[PDB]
Amino acid sequence: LELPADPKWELSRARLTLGKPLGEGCFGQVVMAEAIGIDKDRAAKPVTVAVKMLKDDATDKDLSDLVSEMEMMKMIGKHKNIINLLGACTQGGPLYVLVEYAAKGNLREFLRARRSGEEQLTFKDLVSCAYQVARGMEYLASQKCIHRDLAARNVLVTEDNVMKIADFGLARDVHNLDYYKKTLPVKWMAPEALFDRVYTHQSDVWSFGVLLWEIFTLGGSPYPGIPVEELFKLLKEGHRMDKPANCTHDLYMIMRECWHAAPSQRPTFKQLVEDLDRVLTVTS
Ligand SMILES: *CCC(=O)N1C[C@@H](n2nc(C#Cc3c(F)cc4c(ncn4C4CC4)c3F)c(C(N)=O)c2NC)C[C@@H]1COC
Repeated sequence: LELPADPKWELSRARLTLGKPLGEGCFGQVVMAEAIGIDKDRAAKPVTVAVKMLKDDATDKDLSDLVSEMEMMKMIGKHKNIINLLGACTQGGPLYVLVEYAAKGNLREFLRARRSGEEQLTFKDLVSCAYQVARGMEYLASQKCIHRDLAARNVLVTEDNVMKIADFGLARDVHNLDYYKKTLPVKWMAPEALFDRVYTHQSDVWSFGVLLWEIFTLGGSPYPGIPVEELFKLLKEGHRMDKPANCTHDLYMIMRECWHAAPSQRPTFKQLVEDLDRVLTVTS
């Protein structure tokens, strides 16, 4: 693979050992791996990382897309609540892009597994998740970045229970079809993004509202049972999801504010961080 080497990011292949594919879906693209020297404090320690790689039969677009996503992560910079770029192997072999490893999977599965048992999460723990996703989104918005698909599936949880937004630098095709027919992204989409293909940081705020509903339903499916045809009618008429059973009134007003039809009437991510911060303080 003929590519330029960015020395400050280049990792030696001797330091990387590839492991098992992560997740059953899209297998082979993302694998678990160990990288020695990633932690500046412990040079000898192998650090578990996630490695994105191309398929054996990949197109030149697939390669350019992966390089562009890596390059956009370099521009955006690092934040605790986003999946960060750790390095890359671009010379003398196949392209490997290293990102932070999230042991506890995506937020939806993390919540569904912790609906019952000892690992069951408290109200404060669920508010902490919302605050961390809002913090990471505030940073991405400040760096001129629009996620376009903010949902629990695209938020990964570390072994230390840190929330990290994933695939933010990823370029997504606006529409698979008017009705995608894959037979779900439309439930998280704002009305302007869904009907007019308009994406702003305020459309991500609508998606954050749907994500907040996921958090307090512990990984619940938004608008359950409602077909896509009926969903378009319901949103145009002003109908919104009901308050999750284990959710406070003040938090449901934050959700209800994210779902204003007028984008500017929704709060900014700076304001959502501030609203979720006050919810964490009041509990004492
Ligand atoms: C196709 C794999 C997939 O959808 N999975 C597997 C599981 N999972 N994926 C991730 C990840 C990641 C990752 C990536 F590989 C590359 C990437 C990311 N941001 C940007 N970059 C591009 C290269 C520059 C990114 F988040 C993880 C992690 N990281 O722990 C896991 N853990 C499990 C689940 C997910 C969904 O499966 C249905």
